Amino acid sequence: FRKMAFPSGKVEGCMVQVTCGTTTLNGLWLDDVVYCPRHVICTSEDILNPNYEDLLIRKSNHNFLVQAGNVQLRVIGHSMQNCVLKLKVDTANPKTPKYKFVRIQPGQTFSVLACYNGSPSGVYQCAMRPNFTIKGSFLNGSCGSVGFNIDYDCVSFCYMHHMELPTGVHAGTDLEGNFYGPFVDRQTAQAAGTDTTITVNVLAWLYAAVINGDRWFLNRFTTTLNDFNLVAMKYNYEPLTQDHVDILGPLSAQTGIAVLDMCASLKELLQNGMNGRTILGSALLEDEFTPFDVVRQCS
Amino acid sequence: FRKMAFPSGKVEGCMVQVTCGTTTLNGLWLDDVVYCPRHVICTSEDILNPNYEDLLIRKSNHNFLVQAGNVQLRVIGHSMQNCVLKLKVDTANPKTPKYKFVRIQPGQTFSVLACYNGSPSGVYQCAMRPNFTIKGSFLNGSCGSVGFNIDYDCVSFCYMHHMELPTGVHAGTDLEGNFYGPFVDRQTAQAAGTDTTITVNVLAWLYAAVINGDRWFLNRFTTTLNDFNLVAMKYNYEPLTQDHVDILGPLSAQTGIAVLDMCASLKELLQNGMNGRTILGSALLEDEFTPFDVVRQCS
Ligand SMILES: COc1cccc2[nH]c(C(=O)N[C@@H](CC(C)C)C(=O)N[C@@H](C[C@@H]3CCNC3=O)C(=O)COP(=O)(O)O)cc12
Ligand SMILES: COc1cccc2[nH]c(C(=O)N[C@@H](CC(C)C)C(=O)N[C@@H](C[C@@H]3CCNC3=O)C(=O)COP(=O)(O)O)cc12
Repeated sequence: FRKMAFPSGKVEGCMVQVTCGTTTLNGLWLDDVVYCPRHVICTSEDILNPNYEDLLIRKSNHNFLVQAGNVQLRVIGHSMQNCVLKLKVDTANPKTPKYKFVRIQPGQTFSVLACYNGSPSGVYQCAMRPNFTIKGSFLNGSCGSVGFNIDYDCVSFCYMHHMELPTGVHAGTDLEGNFYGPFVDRQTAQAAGTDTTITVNVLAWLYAAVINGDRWFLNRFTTTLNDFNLVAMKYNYEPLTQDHVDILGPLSAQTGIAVLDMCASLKELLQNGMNGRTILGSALLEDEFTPFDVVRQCS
Repeated sequence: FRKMAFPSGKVEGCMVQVTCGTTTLNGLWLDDVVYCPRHVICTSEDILNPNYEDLLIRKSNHNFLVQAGNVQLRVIGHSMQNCVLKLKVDTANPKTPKYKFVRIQPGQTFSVLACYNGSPSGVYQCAMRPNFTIKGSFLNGSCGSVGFNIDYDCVSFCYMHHMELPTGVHAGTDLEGNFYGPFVDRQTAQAAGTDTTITVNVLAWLYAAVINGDRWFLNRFTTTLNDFNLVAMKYNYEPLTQDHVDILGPLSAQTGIAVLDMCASLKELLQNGMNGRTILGSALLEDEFTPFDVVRQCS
């Protein structure tokens, strides 16, 4: 049981390279539109406090150079939706999969296709933390890389990458240009709210540990939902809802461990620690696996 | 720092399914040849102790159903190479990338595209252990899934999946059909050799830490290679090779820390312990990042 990303071929066929002036980043080419972060129009001066509608009315179609591999697409239009620039081109991408723009909830996961200069570099799995950051791996030139899920040949795009906080975590927008969290596309050191642990995902990952024949953390005891949430909130874990309990049903049915039983296990793990032992190789409680993540891998 | 797979699109376009009787597994379609595990020709009463040579003589080209999606590709030739079947087909795969077949060393990492009935399911990075096993995530129907590295648009295929040992780790061959490690393609419980820690990768991980300003573990001593290797084996660490010293070159030059000085630093860490202090946020030493992996995620 490992962190597993969706195959990235369908998104790879859409990554292009967008240049305005002296700056370059990645864009997403679907049908005849290219989507990219709008601060690609900005200069070193502008970046500190950009008045984007002002900067954009002064740009022309010919100020944008879009490259798909070695061929250049001609831009025939440009508009701005929140933080994303939409560049119309005179060519439809034949590799455009069935797709949808969606806004992810905190706790949900997606695959990130890291790109540099319109070339895909790597793929890995991330979760939207409760404080609307993600713990990614991105360098200079990765802006415009997207996050996505795949559901029966439909690619749901949910993330476009914009910045790296001083603490080394990452921030970005949905494909409608709206940031996840309180961040802004201006060149400033920004801080996020206090992060908390995704409780439903820790539980799913304990269930995963048992599906793979590991059980040392189990115990005989049980807890009520409310009493687990009291201890949980004490340790900066998100609350567990009855919806979460329902979602975990399959995992409980498969292993024969009721949810509130597994909660009693996690409570004791929080109150006492791991005592040097490890779960699925990890020395810390993992919270970047959704219950759907677990079932899809184990079956 | 994240475990990061290569983008999987060039390999996705090469995945097909190969059916003999009622057993279906995955195959790899490059130019006009399909590669797959030979035990696809086995019946459930044959897998215990197959006579592959005798089994193959009774097979004809029309006993083999090769499908890209639900589209059939006609088999026009067949032959066996160690444990892989090679099926010549009547169509050259137009999505064939520039490619190589290569045999990796323990410690090297690679990306696995987990496939079922010729359809990609997921992608993740594995390291080849010193006992020639990989810590995979595979279900029934996964045999013939391949592992690969991509360097400058050329795909180097290094693994084809065959087996899950009773301990839950996995085993397979290179693309010429030679098993990694002492295993055989028969339906029997086989045991891996005792595993050890991949020393070259731990050192890579120490260089990563230094690059990020975490360097308390650096010391004023050096060692000879042989002296380090003798000590390393007493701690269940792999001995260093001359090639290992060579692939630490870039990290050594970038940090100004000589390889044998970093060995002396690691050697003190083995004799004395971490004393509660951490490295890159952790109390255990990571051994599944290669020196190329570190260079990739730092630059
Ligand atoms: C003084 O201000 C600061 C103080 C302290 C911390 C700070 N952090 C940022 C920031 O992150 N700024 C965004 C651009 C703003 C305008 C939204 C950025 O730099 N994004 C990168 C991806 C980043 C690059 C490194 N790792 C990534 O993930 C692009 O890809 C585009 O820029 P490039 O063309 O590649 O250089 C500003 C800042
Ligand atoms: C009774 O003997 C045993 C005792 C104890 C442990 C044992 N383990 C194996 C084994 O692994 N046997 C190979 C068959 C070959 C080696 C002849 C196999 O089962 N390979 C799977 C991949 C596996 C499936 C689950 N997770 C994977 O990685 C395929 O994909 C092909 O088989 P399928 O037709 O797809 O089911 C036999 C065995």
